[PDB]
Amino acid sequence: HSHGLFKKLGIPGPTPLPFLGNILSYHKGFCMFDMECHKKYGKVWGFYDGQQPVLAITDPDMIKTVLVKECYSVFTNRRPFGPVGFMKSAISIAEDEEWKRLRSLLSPTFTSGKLKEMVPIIAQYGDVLVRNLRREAETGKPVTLKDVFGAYSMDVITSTSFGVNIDSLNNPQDPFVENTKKLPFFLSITVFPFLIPILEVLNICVFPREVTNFLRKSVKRMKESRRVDFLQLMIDSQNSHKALSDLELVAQSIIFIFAGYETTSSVLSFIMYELATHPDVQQKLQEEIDAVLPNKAPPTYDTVLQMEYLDMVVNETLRLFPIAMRLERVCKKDVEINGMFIPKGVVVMIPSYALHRDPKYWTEPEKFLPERFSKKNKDNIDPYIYTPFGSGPRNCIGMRFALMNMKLALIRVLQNFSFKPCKETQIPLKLSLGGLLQPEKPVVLKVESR
Amino acid sequence: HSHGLFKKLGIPGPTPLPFLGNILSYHKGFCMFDMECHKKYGKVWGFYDGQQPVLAITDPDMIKTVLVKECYSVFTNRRPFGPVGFMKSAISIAEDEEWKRLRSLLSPTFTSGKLKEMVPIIAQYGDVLVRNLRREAETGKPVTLKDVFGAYSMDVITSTSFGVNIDSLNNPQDPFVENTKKLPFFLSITVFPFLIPILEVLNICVFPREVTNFLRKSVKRMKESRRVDFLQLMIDSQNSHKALSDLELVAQSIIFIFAGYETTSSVLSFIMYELATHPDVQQKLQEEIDAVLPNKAPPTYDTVLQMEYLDMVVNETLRLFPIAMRLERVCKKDVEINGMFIPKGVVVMIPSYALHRDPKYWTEPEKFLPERFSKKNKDNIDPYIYTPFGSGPRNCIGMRFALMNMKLALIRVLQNFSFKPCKETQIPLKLSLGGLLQPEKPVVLKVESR
Ligand code: HEM
Ligand code: HEM
Ligand SMILES: CC(C)(C)OC(=O)N[C@@H](CS[C@@H](Cc1ccccc1)C(=O)NCCCc1cccnc1)Cc1ccccc1
Ligand SMILES: CC(C)(C)OC(=O)N[C@@H](CS[C@@H](Cc1ccccc1)C(=O)NCCCc1cccnc1)Cc1ccccc1
Repeated sequence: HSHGLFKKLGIPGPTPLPFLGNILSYHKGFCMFDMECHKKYGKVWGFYDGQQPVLAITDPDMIKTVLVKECYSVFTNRRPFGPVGFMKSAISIAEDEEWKRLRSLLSPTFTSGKLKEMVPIIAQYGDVLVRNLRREAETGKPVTLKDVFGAYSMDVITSTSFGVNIDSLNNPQDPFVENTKKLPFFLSITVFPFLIPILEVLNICVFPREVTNFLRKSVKRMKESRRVDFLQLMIDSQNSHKALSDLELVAQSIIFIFAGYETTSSVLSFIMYELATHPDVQQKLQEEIDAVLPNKAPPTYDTVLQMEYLDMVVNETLRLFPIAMRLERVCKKDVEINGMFIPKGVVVMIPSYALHRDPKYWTEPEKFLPERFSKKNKDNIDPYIYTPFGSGPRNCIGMRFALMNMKLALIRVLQNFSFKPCKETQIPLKLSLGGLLQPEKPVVLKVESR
Repeated sequence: HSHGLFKKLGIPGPTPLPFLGNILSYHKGFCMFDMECHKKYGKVWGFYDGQQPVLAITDPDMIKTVLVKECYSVFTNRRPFGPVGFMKSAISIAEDEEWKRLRSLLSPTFTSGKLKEMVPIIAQYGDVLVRNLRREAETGKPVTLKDVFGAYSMDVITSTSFGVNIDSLNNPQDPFVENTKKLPFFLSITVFPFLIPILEVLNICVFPREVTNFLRKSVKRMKESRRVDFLQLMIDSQNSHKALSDLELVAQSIIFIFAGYETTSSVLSFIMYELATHPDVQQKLQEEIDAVLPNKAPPTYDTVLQMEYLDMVVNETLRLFPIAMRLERVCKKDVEINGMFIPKGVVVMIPSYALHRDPKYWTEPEKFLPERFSKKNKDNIDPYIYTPFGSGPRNCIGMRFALMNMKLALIRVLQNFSFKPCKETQIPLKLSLGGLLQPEKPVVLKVESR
């Protein structure tokens, strides 16, 4: 019963168990599962998330066909998941013409011109991050990066998307911060996908109605009271053609809070762990920042893009830690791409974590070597093997904003502080075996003032 | 032979002559021909440009279906014309997926953010226009508007699209101005459409190879030597997906020189004729400009959009003089829209001039009444009866730039000069019976200094 698909197609893979499929192999998580399957089976393999067949591909030509060439026609939507409730209008969750409509209505929001207008706002809380770090640096005590970076990442969101100016580390009782931090169920949905329609008619949603109703009623207070923020850029858009609905506008805001707060703060903790365990990379980066920005000059939009070694450090960290881990597209038609037939309903998956650490494409893939992305070596990197933001029409729409936000934080922090490991700094860093790419133990480092 | 199409469909219209069709009725031009056909036949009618059937529509619901609803699927391209040569890659001439590709690659070029960056450049030559007008104002002599406005409109193009700073009125020998002013055949093509492929294989083009080869070799001098100009915004775009080709990039530049130089200068001459023949409209506009910009303050992007009466004067002039005169779409499939069958190959036409002067939609349509577009009355205007920039996915892509350019010129001119008619001022203004909406005799007015 649906477990003989890859058997008939002649595709290798682990033998699935009834009902469960291959989900028991997730005990070490999927990044360790994708690496093992990439070795035992080769270029392609197939497993089952319960009854859902998943076809993994690693050929760069075939990846380009799925992500770019046959996107609008075949591989348009991602794996369906629920219950979402009213959040079906989210751009990352929307499907077919509904997504292509929202992707068009939100594309001008992420241009370089709008991002350059957001830099003064993002740089404002970079100084707040330094002041909070200095209070932890002048008092000798190891700092938890996920708490000090999460406070910064939240500060950027509340202003760049709603204009609410809060010091999350010093103002927790503000209704916005208290609700945006709210903010076993999912492995059950993986094995019980026939219970998603039950939770939808029961009005259960993966987001608590506490936060959504607050954000829905907080946005209408901001909309009816009213710039440079994502909210105003979406209000001006509603003034495919059919304009952004009121409910759709709030659904996109919540998606921007999830990614911006948790991706930006988690990658910064990964970067600072690599910079602390490699003092040579941190010193060379601090020398480039001081050369471009002397006398601790404030970073601007142009000065950030001028730093090449900073971009090399960010790109190398995203290679070791691609937080998305996997890229997925649902096959909607019986299509044959690159001489391989893919039936309808099969979930095509790209193991980004496994491809980023593949020794056949990277020399010493486990080492932190920023020289891979130097201007002399960046050309020999396949853009479909290294996909930290995906690829194609449905790649990360906030790639430029996320890169600009993290670099503005790293510049202002490395201008004032040098980071060194502690005795309790878990070296080497072990990744969590859950559903999010995060360190097992939180990263703790010693912050010293320059 | 192809002259019995509207006869079979039951569509009224003038009886066509063999070979010629109804082109002999163009002796008074098409705007007088569209008005007469709108009266004798009613809401729809059909005539023949030689052997080419042309179906005219005036119903606002059916116009929306052609221009917006059934654009990408049916009414996508305009009437084919030649010989164009390498200019087939022009966005206004491109067809089907080629146009939709160029429309996407050039859409971010015309955003409000890029236009706001062009205002300091456009406002620079507004002062040049005042200095040249003052030299003609201090010496009492009637000024020809088409020569003083054409000098300004050319000055805006050479800078906003290539960065070349020239005073066209004072520097005619510059290779750019001398070539951009270079810059019976077409009625023959209308009756002889089977000679277009002959001129294409003979390498004859509607543009002289003198200018095109110069512009093609002048752009490559500018490209290989290198901001804020249309050229750089297109160079950054090439750095549908498949990037702007080198030849395609030059073809779009020539199209921008045609529209920007000749539309902007011709509408300004129409506006100043209406302001001179209506001193009350000119005084009220000069009072609004002085109220927003006291002490002859320079106009900015925000201060231009703040002037409502200035927008009312511009919109009313474009009603009396829609320079495009007609909107045309080629019917590519046998489609039935709004209960009317339209065969394949028929040219659907929207008589913008006739609709703008239709007494059934406008009270006293021949009078210059800017109060029609007031904020209290602008709501009762159908956006598919008043189409000075077209409508739908293939409307005027430079609408915002053209409106901002003309208003910046009117503000800086009306800040320093008051315009009064002369004895040789042809009142009332008679339109030319040619192919371009221009006054028969050039508009001459008296310029006095404030
Ligand atoms: C280090 C930071 C980030 C990384 C590495 C990252 C990575 C990714 C990846 C891999 C995808 C899927 C691409 C694909 O399926 O081909 C994605 C999608 C997306 N990302 Fe990000 N992201 C980051 C931060 C952000 C931020 C700050 C935003 C702010 C709005 C954002 C908004 C989105 C959206 C809306 C989508 C879905 C787009 C669509 O489905 O059309 N991401 N991101
Ligand atoms: C008073 C000034 C102008 C007026 C009234 C005007 C009007 C129009 C109209 C009526 C159309 C056809 C719309 C349709 O077929 O539905 C058009 C097309 C177009 N206009 Fe303008 N125009 C003006 C100036 C400009 C300027 C300054 C540019 C600068 C680039 C420009 C670029 C274009 C282009 C590229 C197209 C064709 C777009 C396409 O085919 O996709 N126009 N214009
Ligand atoms: C672990 C498990 C697979 C059981 O579960 C999920 O991880 N489930 C997701 C569902 S679909 C998601 C789209 C998306 C998927 C994968 C990677 C990026 C994006 C979505 O809709 N938004 C995500 C927010 C935007 C973002 C995040 C990270 C990087 N770039 C952008 C995740 C999800 C769903 C709903 C709300 C938040 C997160
Ligand atoms: C009088 C007659 C019909 C025999 O002839 C033409 O009038 N022929 C045109 C051909 S198609 C044109 C697209 C277009 C058509 C009509 C109105 C606007 C645009 C084109 O391609 N570009 C035009 C330049 C952009 C522009 C102009 C005016 C207003 N807004 C934008 C005109 C033409 C062709 C080639 C080069 C220049 C002009």
